[PDB]
Amino acid sequence: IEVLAVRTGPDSITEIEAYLNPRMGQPQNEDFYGFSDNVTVSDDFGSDAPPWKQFPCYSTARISLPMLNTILMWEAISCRTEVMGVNMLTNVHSAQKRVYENDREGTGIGVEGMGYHMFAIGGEPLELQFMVFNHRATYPAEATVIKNPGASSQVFDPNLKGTLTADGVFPVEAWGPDPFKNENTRYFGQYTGGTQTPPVLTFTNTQTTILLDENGVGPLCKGDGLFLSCADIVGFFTQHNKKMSFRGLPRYFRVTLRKRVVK
Amino acid sequence: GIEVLAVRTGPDSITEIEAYLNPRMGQPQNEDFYGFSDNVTVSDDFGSDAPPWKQFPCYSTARISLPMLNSDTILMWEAISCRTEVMGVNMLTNVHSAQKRVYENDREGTGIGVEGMGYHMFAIGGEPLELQFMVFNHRATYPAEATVIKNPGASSQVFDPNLKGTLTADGVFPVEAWGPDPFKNENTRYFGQYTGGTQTPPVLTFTNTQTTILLDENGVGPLCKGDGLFLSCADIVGFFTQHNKKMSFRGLPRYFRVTLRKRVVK
Amino acid sequence: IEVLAVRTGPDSITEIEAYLNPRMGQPQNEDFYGFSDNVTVSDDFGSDAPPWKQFPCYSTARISLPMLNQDMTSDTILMWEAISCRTEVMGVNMLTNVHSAQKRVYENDREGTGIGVEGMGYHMFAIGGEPLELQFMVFNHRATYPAEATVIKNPGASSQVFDPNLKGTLTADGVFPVEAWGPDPFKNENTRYFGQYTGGTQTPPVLTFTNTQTTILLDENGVGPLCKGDGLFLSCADIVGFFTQHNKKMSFRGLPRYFRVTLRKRVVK
Amino acid sequence: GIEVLAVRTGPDSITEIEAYLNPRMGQPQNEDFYGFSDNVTVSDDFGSDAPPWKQFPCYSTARISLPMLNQDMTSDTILMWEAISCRTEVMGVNMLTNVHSAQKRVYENDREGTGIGVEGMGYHMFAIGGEPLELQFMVFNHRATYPAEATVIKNPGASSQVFDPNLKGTLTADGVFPVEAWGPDPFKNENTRYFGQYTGGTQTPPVLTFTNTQTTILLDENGVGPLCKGDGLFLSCADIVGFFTQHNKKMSFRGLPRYFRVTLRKRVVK
Amino acid sequence: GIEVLAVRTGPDSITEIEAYLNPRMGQPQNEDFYGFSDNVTVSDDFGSDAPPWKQFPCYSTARISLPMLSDTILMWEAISCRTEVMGVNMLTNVHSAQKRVYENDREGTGIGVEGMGYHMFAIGGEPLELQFMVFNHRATYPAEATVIKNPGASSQVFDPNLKGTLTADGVFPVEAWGPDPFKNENTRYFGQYTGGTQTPPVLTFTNTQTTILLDENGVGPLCKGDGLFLSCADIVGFFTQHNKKMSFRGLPRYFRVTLRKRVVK
Repeated sequence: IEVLAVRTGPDSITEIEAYLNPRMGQPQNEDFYGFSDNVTVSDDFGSDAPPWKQFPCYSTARISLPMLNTILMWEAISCRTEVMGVNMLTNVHSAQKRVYENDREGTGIGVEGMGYHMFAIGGEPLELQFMVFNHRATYPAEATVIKNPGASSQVFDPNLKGTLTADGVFPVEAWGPDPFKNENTRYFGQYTGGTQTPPVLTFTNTQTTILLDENGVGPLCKGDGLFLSCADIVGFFTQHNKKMSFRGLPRYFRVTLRKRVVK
Repeated sequence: GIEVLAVRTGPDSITEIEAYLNPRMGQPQNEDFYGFSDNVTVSDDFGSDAPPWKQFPCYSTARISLPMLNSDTILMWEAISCRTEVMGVNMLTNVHSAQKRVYENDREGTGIGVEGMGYHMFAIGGEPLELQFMVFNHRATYPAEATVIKNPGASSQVFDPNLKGTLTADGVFPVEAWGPDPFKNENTRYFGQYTGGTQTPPVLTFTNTQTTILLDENGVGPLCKGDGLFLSCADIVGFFTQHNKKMSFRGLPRYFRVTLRKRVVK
Repeated sequence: IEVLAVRTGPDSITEIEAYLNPRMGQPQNEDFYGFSDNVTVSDDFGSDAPPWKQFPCYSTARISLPMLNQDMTSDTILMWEAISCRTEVMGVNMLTNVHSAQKRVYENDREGTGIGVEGMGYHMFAIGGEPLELQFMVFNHRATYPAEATVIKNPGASSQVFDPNLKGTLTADGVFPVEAWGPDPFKNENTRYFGQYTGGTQTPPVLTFTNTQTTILLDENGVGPLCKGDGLFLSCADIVGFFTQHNKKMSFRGLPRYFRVTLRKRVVK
Repeated sequence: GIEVLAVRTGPDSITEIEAYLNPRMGQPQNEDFYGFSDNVTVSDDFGSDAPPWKQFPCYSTARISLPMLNQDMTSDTILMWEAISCRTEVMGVNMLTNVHSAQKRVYENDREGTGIGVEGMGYHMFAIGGEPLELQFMVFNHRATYPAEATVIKNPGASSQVFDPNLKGTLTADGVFPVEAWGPDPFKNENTRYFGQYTGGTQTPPVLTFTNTQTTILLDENGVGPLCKGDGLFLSCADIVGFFTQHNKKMSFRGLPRYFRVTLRKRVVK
Repeated sequence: GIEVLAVRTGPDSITEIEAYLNPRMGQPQNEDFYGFSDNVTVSDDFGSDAPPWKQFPCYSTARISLPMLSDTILMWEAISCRTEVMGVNMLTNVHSAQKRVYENDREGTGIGVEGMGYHMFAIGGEPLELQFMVFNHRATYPAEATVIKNPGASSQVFDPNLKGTLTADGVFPVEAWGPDPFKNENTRYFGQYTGGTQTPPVLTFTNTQTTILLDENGVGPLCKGDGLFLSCADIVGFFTQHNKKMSFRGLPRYFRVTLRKRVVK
């Protein structure tokens, strides 16, 4: 896109607020919303078939911007974003394996293990690279993936591309952001592994991310659409009988946009 | 929000207040375990989960009265900067008071001390902290003494836009049930750190040399409605483990130093 | 103190160097200097009486600065003002010792290195023109501290959190328990303090040392600590961790602290 | 050393290249365990130590051909591609959220819990230069007999367990210089920038970040980037994420591919 | 000390040296365990504590001869440096004869090097000035080591009498000697320590990091007798055999110093 001047005047700036609820695998408006189902493990790579509801998927939404029509596009210049409900992890009473399980004593162990925190702000869908731990994993039909993807899918294969077009069906473990594309998206990711890792979460309303590139240009919203994506896996919930499910948290978006003149 | 005009300069245009918030870990004031929760019990499942009063921490808050003031134009107090410290970090050097020993089998070694989660949040606002209700388990039956949303529904396990409140009382809002609402709180600044686990090493810092600016992007700080400065916090430091392995929350008090100035407004 | 003009030039700046040895509890000029006695633990909060030598105390010293004033009746006087400092934990090298009478990594097999010094880190220093102002605060109020220690007696349940009546000044070396006193943020206008706690009984000590790092001691107005009666007050506590013997007994280990303070002459009322 | 003169400015004075290096963790490409090493085996003593090919990881490298700039290579001065900045990301971090693919479970005794996922050492290094990455030979155990497929210094002295000034190399091929045997040589590499992090442990959880907003400047203290000789940009990296642990407790290295974006400008020289 | 006047800015006014220090973990040069200590034994008590020679590491040091050089003399002033720990790559070895993760099932990778980091380096115009300090003042150090004999109880903390200078390579025990902060006016020094026996080692390497050696008066270490003085200790962690015997492993350090001609006195 050929980028001309920032068009100033009244109603040249707009703010949107939005939230993505996590898609950890268990369904909406049932007792385990925000959790996955209990994780099963295969005996080998050949027979690996992870059941639906046992693994997280990316959350995404298209935010409709004020109607506009050289033309004007909305340009996203800055954002605030927050993981919400971090306060809930101070819960060590709700059906958790205890610190001293043998002695039937102590607090629950809380949420612990893997953390995966990622968000993207763009003017088109987030662009994805298929990459999996085990290529022979058979994903369920509810999921969007590349079927029979081959051994090369265990690392970077330039043919195995996609775009984040549906909320709660692109498995986190089978798709990542594509650094060969996403010129019109900003993406940010942090992974900390383990199964006994303590989660580390910060929250403040005073931190701003600038979305402008090296040329001072932000994501440009094609079709007057602003695209938000995340995954916010906090760790595992561990029950008394040692069963383990993913726990995730919702994510808050504030985005500021100004009118940009473009060819 | 409020239409903000010029900063008023002149004699006694600046004020400084100091305050503290004692923690509300669960056990009463004036009794032997003030600073602690009662011993934490754990339900078998989500469906019969009733955390009794005193076994969980609540938020601390206080309204500080500012000097009285007063047209198309009134003055308000504008919080421009602050200092805050967790106080009593020093007491965690205690490894002799009735603790699980690091070699309990052998009855030897120091106490294990306070270990486990840290939840450290504070808020400085010109009105009560606006809260988002969110719980690990929506079927948790909270006790009569706590302020919660009743029958929250399954969507309270994540974000649900209907489930709001305001931190209007000390020692009664369960930390596990309420968080700062990022869709509101334009007139409050809040800051928060969580580190999880149960045997996690606690890490506290303290110094009288650190200032946090409260001014937003347009250099407007929180403006104190009705001449009130609203201070909120929670300062879970970790868990205390008795000899017989029962575990309780331990908290510490927070100090606040807030510098305010007169601002002209509609 | 009405603060006026700084003095400039070559004669206007002085450096003092000092050290504080740790007060971990075992007496100086004995085999266990640097250490506490082996820690014992109470059965409950009520019968808690931590014996002398089994817990650390603050280190403190008043340094006497050049007396600047020939006459102290004049309308103004020179005061020393601390503008910058360097501080190092000394003896970090010693913690590479994994041979000296330490529970071994595989003690069941009587094999492997000593586990070395692990556990609680507590490192704070204060530089001020007057004693460090303290807030009394204890884990358990019913702990009866030994006669050798300076504490608030029968402090009450409120002393387990913030009580505004329970105040103090660090007025002596090796007697104010770390576990009962911390710096009071409601005071210390004339003092700068910094601390960090890292707990957890298996936690590895993390220590850095360099002669290249300065800490500026000027406040928001450009004013350093003003040394009242020509006194520079240095305070610290450096609990490195715990020494674990073969019989699983455990004592605090401390390290000494180096201080370099740069002072200039400040005119005052 | 090259005698460097003025920088060219304006639209045509800039070029950008995107590239990737896939890991060389030991197992062959186009087979079921590409991205992994073979199950690791451990020797009884230093003397008999002989790591089977596929069981240890090797460096990745590629030469990027840049547009040829000079019509007459006999000129007083000529143009050179000068690398001024890069972005690099580890790709496929996402896949580490897999705890169902045949991993030792956290409660193995009870056939319960998730997998333990990838755990343990991280070795993350990247290098960018106008000529191949220059290497120092240094090994844990000098008596290690490396297989024919690998490039090593043979019968290295006991001196090769520390710094020996004679034991030099160049990263001249992909997937054959073993990470455990070669490292960047700080006595050389004037024309390359390299960056590396080692995090040990066997239960150490991996910590990776990914963003398209992070730029590394490659200019030196005099404002000079790597100058690309024969119009070649050399990219080198190792990205050992940690170990995969099967049910039967056998462990292999898991690797991830690296993305490179390099911004270059025209520099006058000679 | 030295009264320093101006910087002679001319041609061949700036020089550069590169050097390495190999580590002195205890095992001799030109034998199979170069880079390691011998297997560490532990005393039963403080009063019967004698670390056998080779079981503990010593400081590395060397003097670099600089190009050779009245009411004012010229001196070499060190202005900037680079240092890297080398051979971090070797720590990806988990196959060389070490305790396995699952020793009871004879399975898994070697546990690799774990435990304590002690990384320091000093750059100066004279030998590094040392403070004696020991965990146990009653430890009996072998004849090969340079220590203060019968140091007394105050050597367990700071005693202003217990001074030394790092005058030799591989004989000053790390656990006995530290950089003296009451001296080293003409030396810059830098240390980090992480303790423990199972600690995950953390090492970074790059050739893009410069340290500025100048003081608050923009004066660098001045090289007396045209000698540049390098010192370090680089303990990475502990190597564990199948039989649970442990030894220190160290790594060599790279130095690059830029010096300029200073007029003095």
